[PDB]
Amino acid sequence: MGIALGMIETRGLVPAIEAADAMTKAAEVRLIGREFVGGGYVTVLVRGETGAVNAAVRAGADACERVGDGLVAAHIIARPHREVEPALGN
Amino acid sequence: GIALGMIETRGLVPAIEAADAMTKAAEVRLIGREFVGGGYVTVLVRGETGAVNAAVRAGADACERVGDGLVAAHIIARPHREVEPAL
Amino acid sequence: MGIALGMIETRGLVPAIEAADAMTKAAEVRLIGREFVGGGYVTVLVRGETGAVNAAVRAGADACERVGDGLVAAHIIARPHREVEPALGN
Amino acid sequence: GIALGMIETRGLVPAIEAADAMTKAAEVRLIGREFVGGGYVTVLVRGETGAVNAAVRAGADACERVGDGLVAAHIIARPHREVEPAL
Amino acid sequence: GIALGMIETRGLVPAIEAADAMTKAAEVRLIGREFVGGGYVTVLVRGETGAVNAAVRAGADACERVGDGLVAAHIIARPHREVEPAL
Amino acid sequence: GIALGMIETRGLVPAIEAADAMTKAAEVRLIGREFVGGGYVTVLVRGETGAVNAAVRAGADACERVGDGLVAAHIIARPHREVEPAL
Amino acid sequence: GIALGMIETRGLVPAIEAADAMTKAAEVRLIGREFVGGGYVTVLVRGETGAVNAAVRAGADACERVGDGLVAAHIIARPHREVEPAL
Amino acid sequence: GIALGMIETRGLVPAIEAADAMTKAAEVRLIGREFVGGGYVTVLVRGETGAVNAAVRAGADACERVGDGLVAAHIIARPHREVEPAL
Amino acid sequence: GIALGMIETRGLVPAIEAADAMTKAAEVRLIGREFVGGGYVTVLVRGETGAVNAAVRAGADACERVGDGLVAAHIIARPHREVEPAL
Amino acid sequence: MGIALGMIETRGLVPAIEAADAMTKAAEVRLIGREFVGGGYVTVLVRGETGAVNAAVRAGADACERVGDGLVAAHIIARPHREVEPALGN
Amino acid sequence: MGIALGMIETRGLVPAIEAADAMTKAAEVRLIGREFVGGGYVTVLVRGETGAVNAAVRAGADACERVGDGLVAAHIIARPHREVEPALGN
Amino acid sequence: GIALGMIETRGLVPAIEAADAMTKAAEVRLIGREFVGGGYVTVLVRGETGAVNAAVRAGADACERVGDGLVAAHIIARPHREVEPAL
Amino acid sequence: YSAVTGNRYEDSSKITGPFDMAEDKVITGEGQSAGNITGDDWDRGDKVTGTEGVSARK
Repeated sequence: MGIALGMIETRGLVPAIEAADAMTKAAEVRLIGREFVGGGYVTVLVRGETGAVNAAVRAGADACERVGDGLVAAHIIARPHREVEPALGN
Repeated sequence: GIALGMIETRGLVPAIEAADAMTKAAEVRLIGREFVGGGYVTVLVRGETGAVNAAVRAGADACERVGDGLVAAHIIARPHREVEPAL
Repeated sequence: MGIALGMIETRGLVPAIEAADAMTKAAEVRLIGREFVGGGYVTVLVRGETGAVNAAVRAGADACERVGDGLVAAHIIARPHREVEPALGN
Repeated sequence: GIALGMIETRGLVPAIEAADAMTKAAEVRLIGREFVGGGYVTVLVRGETGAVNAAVRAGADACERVGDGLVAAHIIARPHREVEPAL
Repeated sequence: GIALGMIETRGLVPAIEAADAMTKAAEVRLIGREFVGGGYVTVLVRGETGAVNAAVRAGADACERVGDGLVAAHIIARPHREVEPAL
Repeated sequence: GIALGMIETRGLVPAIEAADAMTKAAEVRLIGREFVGGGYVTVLVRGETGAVNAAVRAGADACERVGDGLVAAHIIARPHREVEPAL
Repeated sequence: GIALGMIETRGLVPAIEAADAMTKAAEVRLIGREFVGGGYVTVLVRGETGAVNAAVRAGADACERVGDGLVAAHIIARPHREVEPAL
Repeated sequence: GIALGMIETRGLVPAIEAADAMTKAAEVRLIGREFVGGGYVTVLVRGETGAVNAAVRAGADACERVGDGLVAAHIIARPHREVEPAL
Repeated sequence: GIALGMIETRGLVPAIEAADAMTKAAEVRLIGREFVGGGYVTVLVRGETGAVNAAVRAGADACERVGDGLVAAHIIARPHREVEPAL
Repeated sequence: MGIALGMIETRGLVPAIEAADAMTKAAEVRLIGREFVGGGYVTVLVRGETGAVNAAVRAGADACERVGDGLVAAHIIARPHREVEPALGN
Repeated sequence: MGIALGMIETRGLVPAIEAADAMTKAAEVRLIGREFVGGGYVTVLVRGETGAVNAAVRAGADACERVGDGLVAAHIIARPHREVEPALGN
Repeated sequence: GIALGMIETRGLVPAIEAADAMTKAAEVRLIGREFVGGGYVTVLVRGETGAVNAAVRAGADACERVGDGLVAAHIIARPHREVEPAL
Repeated sequence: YSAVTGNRYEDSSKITGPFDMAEDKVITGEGQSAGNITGDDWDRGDKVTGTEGVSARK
């Protein structure tokens, strides 16, 4: 149960979906949730240990630029806070 | 078939007509009709690799001219199992 | 049981045999029909997966364009309707 | 704490960076994340006036370079009673 | 399926990473890894034709800059029944 | 048939695809794969002289581009009876 | 310890230099030494992705200037099951 | 975890700032708060390789200007068991 | 609040006159004085984040010339509970 | 039991334990002591045979100069006498 | 047995066996391996005491380079890891 | 141990003090105390490789500053089987 | 023939936002060399002696 959180922003559902696929393929990390932000923004949220999350996020960012609209944001959270956890299904 | 084809478009009308294109071009079953937001609509279909590839290519070639046209059209050959709850 | 139908007509039985040989040497396609339309038109009917059917039919077209009088068209259907199947002889 | 630290951004990677910085900097209770519509994501935390100020400063400095970026590094010190039903 | 794809490279790291791409991009069974000799390493995959070239997809653009690089990526649409003893 | 056909190429990609060309091209049985060394890979087939000749032609023009190219090709109709240990 | 760290070089000198750099710099497991042929030498470690990353950095910065030097240093983030039996 | 990260600085204030950045930057447990003498203060954190690496980099490049400044920043990944007396 | 403010000086008399400024400027209670070694002396005050900031401002502005002078005086509004063992 | 006592001291525990890890990785020797002399002088004390001690201290010098304020003293003793042994914590 | 590892790699085994002769002539080192890397690379493993292995490798690097094509790669290993032993013939 | 350590010098104070260092540094057995003539005096000790190494280190470093100085410092890790009959 | 890491690193920007990894960016004894008159065999590292800190100690 690696607490490190990766999460990727995409304009459109496509890049989000292959972003999640790349997340899973690059490393055996778990996805905690996909969200339809609205206005075409779709976001993928995955959990795992810090290094695996970093590798997976890098792979997804690599694989999403060309397909669809591409990336909107991509960054790694190493230690999500307890106060952010209620935003993740309290 | 675990092969996953999926198409994004700007408008419900091109989405559903592309779904019909998917279904008549190839004998595959679709699983998702999602409203992304802001007019973006996604369609999710399942089948074997060749069938979904041919279907998606046909739909992309027969969908660009209707409504606002395509937004994206990509397929995944062997999607991860843990992706399943996402759809 | 391959649902994708590859199927090709040509002028003369020699190009038809070219096409069938290319079918059976190209991919996982099962030839299901060899019929004589009349007036020299001969059609070959094979079944298989979409990718296999595509590759096999294109190989047949390659092997058939020059032999004899040659083919007139190459055609592949991906998700055929079950209603069309009786018209092929089931 | 009663003071309110309260922001939008476009896409919520900068939103979680804002919330994470909220926690890193000062004591603020994350009372609400909300999807405004069209992609605006609003974060809402409660805490001490100085704590809210420092946390919001950090969140603004940490969220703007990521993604589309910040929208408003705004704070209210007294959320008056009639505002609370909107929270 | 029984469609045969396979890839070579000058080295074992590009070969094994290409095999990783084979089994990750598409669900194709991996049937062999062979050292030709003098650095030529090949890897063999079987499956659906669309799935076969679907495996080759990721390998081709994953092993180009790894080590000495890709050597060959040609695939077979169908091997003959007596090719297997030489496999 | 005792007629011999055998060809050499750099890398096993052209080797196997040319063996496939031979076994779709004429009545030849692949009696040998040999990793000669230094990337050289050779295929040996029994067969009738006309068949094995057509097969060696097919293998020759199969990998003009496959892999990095041919190395050699030819035909033997009657090897000496004592060359079997070399076979 | 599923992360698959991986090094190639020319000869065992940089190879075992990389190997003991692996096992001494980080607390990870070396699973394999292989001789590709033609001078290319193969070392395969397993461990946590961060631990594997640190180890491979250590070896790649320690073994390049000894002997003929490094050739292929690369690691796998999420290795697939299918390749492991072929290891 | 078994990975040890650890830093000195001149002055206790930068030391605790660095350890604070340790304990929020990544999931890590800190084990040592040692007064070297003459002003050197050492912080010892324990965790997995990726977490300790990221945490140490963050704390170091955040503590460079804090107070008098850091001392050293390099981290070992897989410490030998023999460092038990350092506990 | 929960904020911990810190002061560092070359010697303890400036440090504790700064601590007097701490506890006499704002409603903040100091939890500790620590002799680092080699003359470095730190004082750790506890209280509300705004109070802590104002107190630290006052002490730093008071104690530039006192003794040999200041070294470090920065604050964290939310030091971790994990820092408490170091407190 | 390698009676040869190698030992080195430096500025702070980062270079000290980096040298310790270098000694225990490059050589198979047992370190016996970590001492705070005072004023930054921190010392590592290891036992081993003469060749192993030599290799360990060479590795420590190589890996310790480029970290922190660096190594200071890098000499060893090959055959420590019994009377020094109580000074090692007996 | 002295775990200290000396290994010398050369192009062709004439310099490899010159290095081995320097090994077995210099110090108490036993050659534990004579292996052919592939493509002409030949390398030799000896094991012994740290100083003994160091002196032996010194002699090899003094008498190996100018023999035919000569030395290509040498080194010393001080305290080899336990997990390396499987790669050393187990 | 069959390692031989040797020192030549001009005089006996250098020789005897060098031998004292020889035996004090590590366990080595003095075997030869030979007066060459013409002022040359030599000491030969027996011990294992590392012991002789460090011992001759200490012996030279104790003897250098006596008389005209040490003439030759030399050791062998193992003399041949055929040297000692003329020891 | 015989005339790069290949990791999570090659992701150009990437930037999860919170995550930085900014800490990467990377003889005295008792007369060791004093006894350099020592004749034939010796400890130390004349050359090609990898594990003595040269590219090793890092």
